[PDB]
Amino acid sequence: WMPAYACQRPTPLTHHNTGLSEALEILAEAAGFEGSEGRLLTFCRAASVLKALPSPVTTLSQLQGLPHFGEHSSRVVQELLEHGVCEEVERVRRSERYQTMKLFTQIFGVGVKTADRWYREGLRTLDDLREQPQKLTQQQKAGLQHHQDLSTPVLRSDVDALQQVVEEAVGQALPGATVTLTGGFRRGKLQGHDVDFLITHPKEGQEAGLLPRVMCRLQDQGLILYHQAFERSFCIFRLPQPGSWKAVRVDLVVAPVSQFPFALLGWTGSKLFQRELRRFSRKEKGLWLNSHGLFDPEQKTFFQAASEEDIFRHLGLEYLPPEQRNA
DNA sequence: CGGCCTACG
DNA sequence: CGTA
DNA sequence: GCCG
Ligand SMILES: [Ca+2]
Ligand SMILES: [Ca+2]
Ligand code: NA
Repeated sequence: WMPAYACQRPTPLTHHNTGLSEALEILAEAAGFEGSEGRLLTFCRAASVLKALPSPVTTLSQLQGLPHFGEHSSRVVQELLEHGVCEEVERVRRSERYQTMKLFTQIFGVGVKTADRWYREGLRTLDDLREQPQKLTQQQKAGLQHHQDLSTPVLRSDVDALQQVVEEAVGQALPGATVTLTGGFRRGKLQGHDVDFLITHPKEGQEAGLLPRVMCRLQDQGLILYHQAFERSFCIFRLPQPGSWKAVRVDLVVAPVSQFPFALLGWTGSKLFQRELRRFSRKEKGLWLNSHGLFDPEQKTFFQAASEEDIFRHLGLEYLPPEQRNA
């Protein structure tokens, strides 16, 4: 019954199997740290399947037939049901390698490959990295400098204040341009690690050159701690707070209005939902999906979409609102 | 056996 | 590589 | 790790 792709089923923000899904997601993260994206994907998919179930899993029987559950994922759930812990998960959680790779990869500018090299070189703490600034890109230096603030969850009050200052800079740069909140907050999350905004203009072509003008205006008002023709900017903002300020990660994306439904769909996520949707598009429908469009490679044409709904329909999928894309 | 999302900075 |  |  349960469809195999995450884009074929609603996944709400609040679900009934958090304990099991979190354990599988530890194994997925660990698989990524060891360089097996395939195992990561399977463990992520299996966790997502549990998020889409209508009720708590209490019996191994209830896993029968579910997609992406084989011997390994089923054994993990079995142990959790019988004993409340899975030895493999606990061994991973308590391992120095897992703990350090999680610490390093959570830095803005550091991924698995970089963290692994630092691990192999003996480094273990943020202080170790600060001790060796020559080994850091400018992006990594900013990530490390603002790490404490960037580890603090971004809340809705932060989003509203940020949207206001982004709208003001955007309006100064180009009358009639619009700002749309995307990412997890658009899916209904109450917190996030960053805020995502999608910027366009109703007249095709007027948005050319917009993002540099927006960034200059934000930087002139003292709002930019880090950034850097371009159409995406992964920034750190200096967000005013009562009597002070805190650093907040902000992503800005500019798209022409012809691409806006594709950009909105891509940037609203979740990350697993969108990878699954792009996989479905290519493997099941023979069409190539990205944040710019949906391409038929045999006719060499792009699908004209006015809404996210149009895209789902052209893929033969029942429409899912953003709050049901929490795969 | 091999595939596993995508492309910009 | 990083965004992730 | 799971699946086409
Ligand atoms: Ca986000
Ligand atoms: Ca983001
Ligand atoms: Na990172």
